[PDB]
Amino acid sequence: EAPDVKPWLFLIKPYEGESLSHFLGRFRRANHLSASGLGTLAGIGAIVARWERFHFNPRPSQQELEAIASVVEVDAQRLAQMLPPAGVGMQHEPIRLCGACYAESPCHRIEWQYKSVWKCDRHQLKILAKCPNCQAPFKMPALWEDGCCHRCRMPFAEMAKLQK
Amino acid sequence: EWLQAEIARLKGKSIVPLQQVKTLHDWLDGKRKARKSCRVVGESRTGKTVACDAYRYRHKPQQEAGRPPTVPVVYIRPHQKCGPKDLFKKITEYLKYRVTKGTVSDFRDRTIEVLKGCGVEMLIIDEADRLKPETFADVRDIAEDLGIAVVLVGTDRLDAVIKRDEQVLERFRAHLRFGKLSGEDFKNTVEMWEQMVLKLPVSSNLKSKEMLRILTSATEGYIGRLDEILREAAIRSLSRGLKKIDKAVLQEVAKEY
Amino acid sequence: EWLQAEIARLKGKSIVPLQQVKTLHDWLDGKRKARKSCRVVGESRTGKTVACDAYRYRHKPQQEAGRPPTVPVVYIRPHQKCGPKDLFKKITEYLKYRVTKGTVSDFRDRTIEVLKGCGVEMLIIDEADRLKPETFADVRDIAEDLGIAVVLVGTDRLDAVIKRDEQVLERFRAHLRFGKLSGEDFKNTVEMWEQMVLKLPVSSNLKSKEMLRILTSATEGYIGRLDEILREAAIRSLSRGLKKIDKAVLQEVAKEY
Amino acid sequence: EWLQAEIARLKGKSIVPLQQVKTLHDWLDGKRKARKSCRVVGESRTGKTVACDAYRYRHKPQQEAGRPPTVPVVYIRPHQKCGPKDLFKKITEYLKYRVTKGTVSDFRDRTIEVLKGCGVEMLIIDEADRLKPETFADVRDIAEDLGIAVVLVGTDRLDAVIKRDEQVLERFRAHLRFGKLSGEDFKNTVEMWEQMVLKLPVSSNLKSKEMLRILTSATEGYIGRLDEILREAAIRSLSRGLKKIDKAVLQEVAKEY
Ligand SMILES: Nc1ncnc2c1ncn2[C@@H]1O[C@H](COP(=O)(O)OP(=O)(O)OP(=O)(O)O)[C@@H](O)[C@H]1O
Ligand SMILES: Nc1ncnc2c1ncn2[C@@H]1O[C@H](COP(=O)(O)OP(=O)(O)OP(=O)(O)O)[C@@H](O)[C@H]1O
Ligand SMILES: Nc1ncnc2c1ncn2[C@@H]1O[C@H](COP(=O)(O)OP(=O)(O)OP(=O)(O)O)[C@@H](O)[C@H]1O
Ligand SMILES: [Mg+2]
Ligand SMILES: [Mg+2]
Ligand SMILES: [Mg+2]
Ligand SMILES: [Mg+2]
Ligand SMILES: [Zn+2]
Ligand SMILES: [Zn+2]
Repeated sequence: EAPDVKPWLFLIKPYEGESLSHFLGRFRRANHLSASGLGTLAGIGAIVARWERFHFNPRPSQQELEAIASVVEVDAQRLAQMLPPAGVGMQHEPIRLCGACYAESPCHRIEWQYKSVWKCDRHQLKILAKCPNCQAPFKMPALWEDGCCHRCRMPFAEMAKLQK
Repeated sequence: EWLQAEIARLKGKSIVPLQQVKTLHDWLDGKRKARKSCRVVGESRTGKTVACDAYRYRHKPQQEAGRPPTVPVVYIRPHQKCGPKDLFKKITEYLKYRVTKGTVSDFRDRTIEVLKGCGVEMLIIDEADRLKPETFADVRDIAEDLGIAVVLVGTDRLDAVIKRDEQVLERFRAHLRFGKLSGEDFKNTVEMWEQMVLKLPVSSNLKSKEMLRILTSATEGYIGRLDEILREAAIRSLSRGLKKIDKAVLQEVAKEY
Repeated sequence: EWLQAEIARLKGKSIVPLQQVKTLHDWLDGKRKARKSCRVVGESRTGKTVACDAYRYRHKPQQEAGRPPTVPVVYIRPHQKCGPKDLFKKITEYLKYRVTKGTVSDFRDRTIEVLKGCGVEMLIIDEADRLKPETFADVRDIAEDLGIAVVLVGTDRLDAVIKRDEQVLERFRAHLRFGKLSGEDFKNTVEMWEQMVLKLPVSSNLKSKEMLRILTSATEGYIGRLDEILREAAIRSLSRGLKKIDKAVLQEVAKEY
Repeated sequence: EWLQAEIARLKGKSIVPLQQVKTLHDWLDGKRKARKSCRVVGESRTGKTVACDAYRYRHKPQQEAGRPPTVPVVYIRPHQKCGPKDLFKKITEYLKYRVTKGTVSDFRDRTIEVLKGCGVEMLIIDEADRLKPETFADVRDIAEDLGIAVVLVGTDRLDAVIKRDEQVLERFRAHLRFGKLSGEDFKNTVEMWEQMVLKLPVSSNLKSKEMLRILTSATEGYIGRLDEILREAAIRSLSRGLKKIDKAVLQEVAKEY
């Protein structure tokens, strides 16, 4: 062993509005974990691959968030802030993006999936629901490694000027 | 009972500050400073493992909570027929990185990231002749892709294995030779063992010409045989109520070799 | 402290514009222009990797608005025993694409469309003898179906594996040999190291016959031995407070080889 | 110091441009131009090996910018009982290629490959009597299938080995005889050693009839005896503080033969 070392893992700081799908994707990339791997590591199994698609029948339970809060050092109350608050309706399929936010903070925001959200009040821009250059839909936020459209390679920060 | 505590002490292991150890450590400091890959070679039981194991404590980690530890020297002994995945497991388990499952590709990528994140500068591979010939490619890539001095340790069997792959041969050709003890160095070591290791109630005077003659014949200069003979001789002496290693007890032990 | 910055420099690598490198670059330009597959072969530590790697830096990618980047030359080094899917992943990841799921056929197909999407014209596979035998079939397909100058790099081990598939032997028939240094060219490389690499405050006259003698015996013409010897000798000399390499330090280094 | 520098020089070897060396070189140049195989035969220590070394140094490899070298003359000395794989390994390593692990057939085909492309015109096999009888078939095939002048070198023991196989005998029928020195040629050779080899501060006057008498009795015309007597006599003389060889020291050495 390395003497006086504590068993450790690569951590990531969650951004102020980062979605759980985006967060788990970064944590998985930081540790080169497959989606099945993190679920086995937390012991919740295939559930992680389901959450990364925003498939929330059922929602992330107290048990499973506290389980993920054992391998991720982020506490379960902060993990619950990566999800819609109680009774806020959300949509999983059309993945959406502000772009002007992504130039400031490279994360998907869970509020971009709310059924009540359509503009960024900070930027006063209509949030995108597909790539404005090539019309390809955005991939699940767990897969936003490159920070660009997977088809035409336009960076999300440039898509800010193609909004509203 | 006092006897049970002396046996519990004598059956154990200790590190004596031999000049051979000092010579290796100063040499490793230069190789670590230059990040040069090299090999340590010497016949069996000459103290290579103990001297290399002593070097990692001399560079013990520093860590902050929620961070990878700073670990300048990694030491691993692979198991026999170590393939690349087991190599990556040994490294990440030494650094106590928590991910123990995944493909060889994940284990490679996590290992290179862990080595970089922990700031490793020297990797010591003890009994490196246990590595499979295909896994030396990953060892070479650690030394090339990262600024890491890789140190291969083994017996002359390692010199044979390295010559079968020119790419390893031309990377690891700087070497240190571990020697057996002889002459006055052996006589000096025998008296250090009595005073630092055995610490029996009464002086055995192993330094004496006749005791030194027995030890010289039985040890052949192997430090492993010196330690194993003198500790067992002490344990036998103490168990029969002697206060010192007697001639007859040392001869009883020596005639087992 | 001044010493720390020089040691931190001397432990690092640098690129020297040797005529051996210029020869490959002009030759690779001909094979790329003619869109011709070929191979690069030479003994270990002759500098093949550094010359090929320098060539990739000489032709960094280019971009246009709302278009993927264009990447004139791709340089990859497979991991040992590279299977087809991991070669596609290597190429895909170099082009910054990602492919999380698929059959090997799907990885192949995605590779073909991203290669032609970025319009690459030369693919250099360094240590191509790490490819699995079947992976050369897919390498052959990528060469023919798209018209990429595939450049295989290796030691004489690469020639030994290429002789085992007639179709690989046929399309990679053209080759360049990396030689070792010799004669006045070795001497010129020694002085290029003194002034363009070592840069120590006082000259060492390593170009002198008595220095060239020990250097020739220790280096034997391998540019990797030359670099590793002189950098350690410089680091050792500065650690001793010397302003230069001394013959005695150069002897102390050369004794290890 | 003077003495140790002079001793270190005299201890060594050097090449003197004797007429019999030039005679062989012009003959080998004819045979190489014609690609005619032949043999060189002469008594032990008559200088055959040095003259063959001098030839391949006058016809060393030529570089052509990333091509394999053009190497018109290959010189090998087989180890005792040289089998075919040993022979192929000798040839391949001379051409600066590493022998990859494989069968005799792989070694043959690789050797045949690199004898072409390197443009080898002449292969000199010194101590050709060390070849196993089955190895001569592969030597004959190199001469037959490539246009290569193979030169077998040996003593009269070679002329007996060759006559045990008509197919070898009939191919290497043309020969040159290396002779011993005598007469005026020996007197000139002694003069040249004094001036060009020993280079003592003071003239040893080895042309003198009394000195020639000693030298002729002990040397018996063998250039090997001439060299190794005069060097040892010079080393003995300098060690005694003499600045030349003298008759007493020369007789003291010559008495041991
Ligand atoms: N510095 C030391 N201080 C005390 N005991 C030592 C020391 N070095 C060696 N020994 C004794 O010798 C034994 C053998 O030493 P060690 O394990 O280091 O040998 P080795 O050279 O690595 O052998 P091998 O090549 O056979 O694996 C130790 O277990 C210990 O009993
Ligand atoms: N052009 C160069 N400029 C400076 N240093 C060089 C150059 N070429 C080689 N070196 C030195 O020699 C070392 C070995 O060179 P390189 O990595 O290119 O080896 P290689 O020929 O690809 O060998 P192998 O076939 O064993 O992988 C380098 O890491 C560097 O220290
Ligand atoms: N041209 C020469 N110049 C200087 N010394 C020479 C020369 N030729 C021979 N010698 C001396 O004679 C010694 C014997 O010569 P050499 O090795 O060439 O003999 P050889 O004919 O190949 O003998 P053998 O058949 O016994 O192997 C040399 O090692 C050297 O000391
Ligand atoms: Mg819908
Ligand atoms: Mg050991
Ligand atoms: Mg290389
Ligand atoms: Mg000879
Ligand atoms: Zn916004
Ligand atoms: Zn797009």
